[PDB]
Amino acid sequence: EDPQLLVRVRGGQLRGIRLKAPGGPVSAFLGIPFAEPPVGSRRFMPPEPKRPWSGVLDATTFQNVCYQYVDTLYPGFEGTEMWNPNRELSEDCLYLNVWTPYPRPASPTPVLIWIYGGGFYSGAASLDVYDGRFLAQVEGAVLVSMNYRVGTFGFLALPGSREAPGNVGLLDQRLALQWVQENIAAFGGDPMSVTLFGESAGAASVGMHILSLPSRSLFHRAVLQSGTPNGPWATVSAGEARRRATLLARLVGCNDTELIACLRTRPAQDLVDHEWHVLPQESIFRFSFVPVVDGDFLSDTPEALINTGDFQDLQVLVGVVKDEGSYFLVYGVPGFSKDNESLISRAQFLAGVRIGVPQASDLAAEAVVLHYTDWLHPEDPTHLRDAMSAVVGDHNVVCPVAQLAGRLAAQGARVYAYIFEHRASTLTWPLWMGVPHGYEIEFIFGLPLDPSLNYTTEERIFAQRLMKYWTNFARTGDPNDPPQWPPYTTAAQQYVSLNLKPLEVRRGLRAQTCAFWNRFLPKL
Amino acid sequence: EGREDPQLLVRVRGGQLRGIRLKAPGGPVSAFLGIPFAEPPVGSRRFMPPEPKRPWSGVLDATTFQNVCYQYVDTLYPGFEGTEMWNPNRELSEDCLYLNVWTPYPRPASPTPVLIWIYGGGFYSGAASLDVYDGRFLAQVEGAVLVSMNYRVGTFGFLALPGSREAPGNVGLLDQRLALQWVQENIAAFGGDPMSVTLFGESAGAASVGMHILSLPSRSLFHRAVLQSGTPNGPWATVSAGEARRRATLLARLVGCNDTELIACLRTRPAQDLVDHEWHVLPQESIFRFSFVPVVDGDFLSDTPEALINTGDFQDLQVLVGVVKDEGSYFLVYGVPGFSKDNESLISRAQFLAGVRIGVPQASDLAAEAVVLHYTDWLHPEDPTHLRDAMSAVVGDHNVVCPVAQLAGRLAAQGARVYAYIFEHRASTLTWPLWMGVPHGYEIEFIFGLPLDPSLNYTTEERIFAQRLMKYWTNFARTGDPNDPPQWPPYTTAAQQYVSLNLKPLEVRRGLRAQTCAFWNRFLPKLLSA
Ligand SMILES: O/N=C/c1cccc[n+]1CCCCCCC[n+]1ccccc1/C=N/O
Ligand SMILES: O/N=C/c1cccc[n+]1CCCCCCC[n+]1ccccc1/C=N/O
Ligand SMILES: *[C@@H]1O[C@H](CO)[C@@H](O)[C@H](O)[C@H]1NC(C)=O
Repeated sequence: EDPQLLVRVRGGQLRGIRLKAPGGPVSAFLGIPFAEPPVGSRRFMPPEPKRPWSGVLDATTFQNVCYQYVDTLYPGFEGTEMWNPNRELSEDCLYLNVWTPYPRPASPTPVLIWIYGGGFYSGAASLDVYDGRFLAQVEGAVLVSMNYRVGTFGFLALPGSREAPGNVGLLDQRLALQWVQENIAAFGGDPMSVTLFGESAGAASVGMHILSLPSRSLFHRAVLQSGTPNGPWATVSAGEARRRATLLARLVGCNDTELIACLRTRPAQDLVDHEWHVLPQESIFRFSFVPVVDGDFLSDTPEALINTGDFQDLQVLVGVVKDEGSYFLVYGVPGFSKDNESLISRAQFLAGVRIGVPQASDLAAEAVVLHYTDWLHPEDPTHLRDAMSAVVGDHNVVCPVAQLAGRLAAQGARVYAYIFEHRASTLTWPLWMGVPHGYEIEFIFGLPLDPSLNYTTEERIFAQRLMKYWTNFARTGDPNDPPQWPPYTTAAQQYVSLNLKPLEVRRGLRAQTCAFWNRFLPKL
Repeated sequence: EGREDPQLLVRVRGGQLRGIRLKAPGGPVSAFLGIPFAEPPVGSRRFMPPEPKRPWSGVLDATTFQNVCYQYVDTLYPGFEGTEMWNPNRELSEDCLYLNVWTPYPRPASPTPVLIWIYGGGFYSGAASLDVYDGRFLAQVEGAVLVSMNYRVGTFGFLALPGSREAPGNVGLLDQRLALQWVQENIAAFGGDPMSVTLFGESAGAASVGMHILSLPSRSLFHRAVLQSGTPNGPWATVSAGEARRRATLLARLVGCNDTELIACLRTRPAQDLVDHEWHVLPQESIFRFSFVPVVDGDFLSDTPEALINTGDFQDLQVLVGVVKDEGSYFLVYGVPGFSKDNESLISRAQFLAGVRIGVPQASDLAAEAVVLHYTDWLHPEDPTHLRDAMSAVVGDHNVVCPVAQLAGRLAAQGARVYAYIFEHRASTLTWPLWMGVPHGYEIEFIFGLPLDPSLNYTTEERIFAQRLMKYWTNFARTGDPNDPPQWPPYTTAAQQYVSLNLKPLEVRRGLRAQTCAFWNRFLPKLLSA
């Protein structure tokens, strides 16, 4: 009975498992319950704290993945399968994971808390690319990750109602942070130094924690990778959420209270079966159930809140990958597939824009088209394909990120910004997709330190650098090891390219183009 | 005759002429200056089509420039070469319909290609007798026959009550057309070949050339065309029949005046009175528009130029078009607040916004916003040097560069052989400040070869450069191809190739401000609609 693997938290005793990292052992505590299972009458409801338990709770294995749709687009294809659930689905899914140095830190160690993405309809803390062992071993970090409800279970709201308030998926994450304040010290972690990091929808989630006062006392620093609380996809108005919830209720055969009672009687797989039809669409740009501007968790729209916020004592690292848009396209944009080079026509490009910017009027659509057409090669299929990617990535990620960076910096935050440009040698998506979002994650978590995953030796050195930047940032609010990475500011607009070459400092994050999205389009 | 130089006596349809032997650097040329081609459009003929000149008796002396057409005289910088060189250099008069011919000396024995110059000046000014339009060098060095004509400007040339008989519009254009006819009938007397006539002009001159292309009765009078920094399409070169009616009616009121009675009252106004009011007809801080320009009358112009270049068949046409490096800079010193010849004209963002309202007076608030956002440098949105240069680009692109790109594109798509250039050499003798770069009009002295005159103090390289240009233009006049048999490829819609003209050899470039001209030529219009 290894004492390094026995920990007492407020709810009782836990036994973890000693795991192997390339450089030595780590202690892992997997599948720790942090809430009462959100089932039966608790579906759609805020999470309640986990009741205390007797004896020694087995925390040696990942718990169930929160009930969700599973992507079937390319059955057996690595590129897709790696994001799919790797444990059983279940509404009973509120568990977090902790990795620590073995033996557990002498003194309080900075804590990083990961929050996965997945568009608010999918994701899981148990995916291999979120494995915390490398950060724990090589950098001595205490790493935490939590499951949170997605889809209808997490974000279906009847705003103003008592039994389906909206944002419960974000309350899930908040309860895991609270759990960290209360228990992490028992693992050798410092509750006084907590850094949130997340990607895509996890990044937006981190954002929403920044913008929601009750979360602010639970972390000190934040990293948003390829996602933001602002922008087209991450939030929905109270009105529009009510509409979607009602449409979905109707789609499954169902006064708020009665409606919600009827939904609660539905088998999980029924809700998922109809999730997507609430917003008929050709691709995956919008999802029906995402966080709602409830005037509670989010007192106002993220736009309103970031423009007027005071961010004096906040440090933030944010960044994008080289090809934010490419991933989206293979999911229902005609002309695009993983299996050919996706050289598209002009006509296809125009229709692509109606899909990627679903909210756009005819005029707005044309402005986009005319901006992104290369007038020297108006009909070159290669240009059109790359442009389609750019439109979609700029509108959804790159410009929302540039705008967040700018507002935080203008309003007191210390901000660092990056563009990630290395394409994993092991990517199974085609070359034309470049560096799609999500494929920086495995480097940050240090997977290339595992020789059995067959990354190049430079890729290993690269991963070591990133783990340093991220953990330096968690330690100190500054990614530089104690050329330099300069703070992003509104004046100079400096960010850095992360790739195999040494840090390069650049200025202006798609500045002209983001002025188009952030200043002009709105007026239009 | 008897004792006079036998090479200077020539007969044209209207009578006998005595020209003058002039010295050019490489030897003598024959000049015939001030030949009347119309009845003086004075008195009851004001605002009317030109009538062909009635034959005279005796030997008309053709040894000096004739009157300059009545016009506003620029008084922005008294004494300043940079403004003065454009100012009238002969007496102002309504009696001003004369043309000029330069020919080799002795006159060529076989028929020689004819170049006809049409000056610019916003349709409110200009004269064929300015020094920078001196035909002597082209005649002496290239053996060309060069012809230039005065045409009516301002109200005299363009005041229109569309539909009236007494003031139908476009008579200034009709003056040019009459001179083209006079060349068809008479140029052979000078050794010129009426079967080889290339029109060339700059600014309003170019827009003029473009309108002769667009107007069928002019098309039989010439074979090839050069448009320097101007086009029949674009925001300044034409007005609608309704708008022209409105302006003439307003001008009539400003001076104290049924169309017949109105025009009769105008005809009693002293020329200087019309001139003193023409600019009030359209209140503006700066010279981007003029009140009296070619009108779309459904006659001379059967539709808008925009429509005609979209629907036109131009298979037979060879055309040379281009722009100078800084088309906008000139405009700014004429009343955009913040801008001056005497300082570096660093401006604020607010001055830039305000400049954009003035430079694009037709823009809604949204359109103006789009323009500002497009031309803003988002890395340094507040930098006064970039803002100054962006004000110049906005006004240059909207008024000349983009109308020219659109012109080259339409013509090329529709059968024409097009050659395109951007001229980037700033004369060493220029008296405008450096910040203005190469303002429009400052390629002209090189095309006309002034730097071969050693007394003008151009550098040796400028002299070699001017020869290059004279060769390009006259090869084009001769053969439809500026190349001498590095190459100047035609401009096409696939490749969009054009050349830089400067002291270095030809360099081929692709796309004439392509992104930005997509903004002005495709997007802005639609923003107009909403
Ligand atoms: O809840 N309904 C889900 C559903 C059902 C039937 C058809 C389509 N959907 C949407 C999403 C499909 C899977 C899309 C997931 C794409 N993806 C997977 C992994 C990593 C990234 C991404 C997309 N990045 O843009
Ligand atoms: O006919 N009305 C004339 C007038 C009267 C009172 C105030 C202003 N105006 C307009 C024009 C002033 C002179 C502008 C001439 C500028 N300019 C001269 C020579 C060569 C080029 C240019 C301008 N190029 O853009
Ligand atoms: C330059 O001259 C103009 C006209 O006098 C003036 O309005 C402007 O403020 C001056 N600009 C600079 C940069 O000195």
